[PDB]
Amino acid sequence: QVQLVESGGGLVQAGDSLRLSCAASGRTFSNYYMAWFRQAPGKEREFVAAIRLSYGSTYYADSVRGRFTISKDNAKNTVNLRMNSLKSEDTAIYYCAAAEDRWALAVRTATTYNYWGQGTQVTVSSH
Amino acid sequence: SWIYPTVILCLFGFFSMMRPSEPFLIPYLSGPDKNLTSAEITNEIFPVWTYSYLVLLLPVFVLTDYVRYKPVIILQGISFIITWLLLLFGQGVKTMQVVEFFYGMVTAAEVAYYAYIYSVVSPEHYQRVSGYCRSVTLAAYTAGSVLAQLLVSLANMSYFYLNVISLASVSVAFLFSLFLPMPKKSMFFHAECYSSKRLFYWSLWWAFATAGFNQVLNYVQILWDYKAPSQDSSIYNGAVEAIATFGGAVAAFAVGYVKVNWDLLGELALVVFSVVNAGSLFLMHYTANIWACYAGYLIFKSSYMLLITIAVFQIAVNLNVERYALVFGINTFIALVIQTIMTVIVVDQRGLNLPVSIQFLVYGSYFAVIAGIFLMRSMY
Ligand SMILES: O=c1[nH]c2ccccc2n1CCCN1CCC(n2c(=O)[nH]c3cc(Cl)ccc32)CC1
Ligand SMILES: *[C@@H]1O[C@H](CO)[C@@H](O)[C@H](O)[C@H]1NC(C)=O
Repeated sequence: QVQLVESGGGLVQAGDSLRLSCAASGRTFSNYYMAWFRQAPGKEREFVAAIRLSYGSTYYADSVRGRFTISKDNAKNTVNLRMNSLKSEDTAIYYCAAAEDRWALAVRTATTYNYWGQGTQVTVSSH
Repeated sequence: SWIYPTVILCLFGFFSMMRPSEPFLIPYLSGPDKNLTSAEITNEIFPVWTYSYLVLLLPVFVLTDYVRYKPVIILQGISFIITWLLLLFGQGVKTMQVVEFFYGMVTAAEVAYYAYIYSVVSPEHYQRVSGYCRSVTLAAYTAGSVLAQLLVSLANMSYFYLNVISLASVSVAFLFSLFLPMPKKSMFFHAECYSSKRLFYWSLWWAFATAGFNQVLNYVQILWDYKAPSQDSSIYNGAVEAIATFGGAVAAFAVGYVKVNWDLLGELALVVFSVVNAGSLFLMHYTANIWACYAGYLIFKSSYMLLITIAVFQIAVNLNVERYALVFGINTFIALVIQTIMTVIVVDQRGLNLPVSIQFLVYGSYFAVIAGIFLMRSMY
């Protein structure tokens, strides 16, 4: 078991910015993926972004490319997701998940990840 | 006689291949124009070109001969237009895979360009007009590469306008593709030679070298963008590409001029040039300096051109004009099978998924192994 902990989500005003953080724990993470998935009410779990902590490779979903940016704070293990210009469609619950970096890993498939965090809502409200 | 179906075809070959935007492909994609990451480009988008080309090779080869060449050339023009329209306006990874597929269709259709002249020119103007059709495309390639860098560095044009210019070029290339005469005949249907063993050896070397060179050329620009990112440093891709092409052209001519009994020196020269290509790839990988990376590329391309010209001379020296098409089709098909296998194993997200920084170590080892495999049986 590897314990993951998201932190830093909540209400945000439509069009404005927010930063989520997934304080992974419980093991070494020099050979780990770390990707964020979301689940809006009535929809299926969606891929948001991913980072390969070994080579630093980063992948993004086309719905967030350019708007979101994911980076690793190595000295602290706390992976971060920086959402810029959140839009009304971004209301969701965001999960951070990890998988041991291995052969033939499908980065964008929600069934690939062994560990999941409890999630934290990002209610992108619009007045 | 042989003029009009040669001026029209050479103008098509020129304008289609003059695409100033190709050198700056990676800097265009990964910049603020598309926001695509290096990992996505190298491990999800680019591999699709090999797969689509492999799938579309043989069906296009048969269709060209059944349909008598011109319509396939028209299809290639249409594919150029569609590929560049998507590359300009298409966004996201999901569209770049379609762009790669359409470019794979574009490359597969190149058969119906080079072979068209044979069907409509006499056999007393075949030998030379082949040279005109090759040289026009090569000159267009070098001119486009030089123009790209000239504009980027002395005019300050963003990479989007290079693509606009490339689209404007391929549109005019398509126009000249409607005017060719429809061949009244064809090679096989409107009209196993490998039994020779030496031809098989030369074909194996040709196919392996072509696969390795096509992979390296597909994934070179990403190495330059990682060693000297375009976002904060000067990038010289156009000039380096032009000089590499010119060096390849001079190497090809030099091999054609110098007279040497290749039945004895061909294997030695092929081994030496494979070792040179492996060493140059290792130099292009390890060194952090960008200029050494450009020099390694230049040496790689020149040595590969020498190798491939020797290999092509050895294969084609005994084959009839009729067997050329089929023999080279099979040779490029084997090359594409090898390239697809290695791409799936190494680059694809469904395989090892290596980044560009370590891919060239594998490619250098691959070329060194190609060199070393042929040298065995040394005692006893
Ligand atoms: O580098 C240059 N300069 C050129 C000037 C004129 C014409 C062609 C030129 N090239 C191409 C050689 C390097 N060349 C190698 C492969 C090329 N390539 C892929 O592998 N997949 C592609 C998909 C698209 Cl939509 C466009 C280009 C693609 C890119 C660069
Ligand atoms: C790319 O990302 C930059 C980040 O500032 C953004 O300004 C730009 O609009 C994006 N462009 C596209 C086409 O996604």
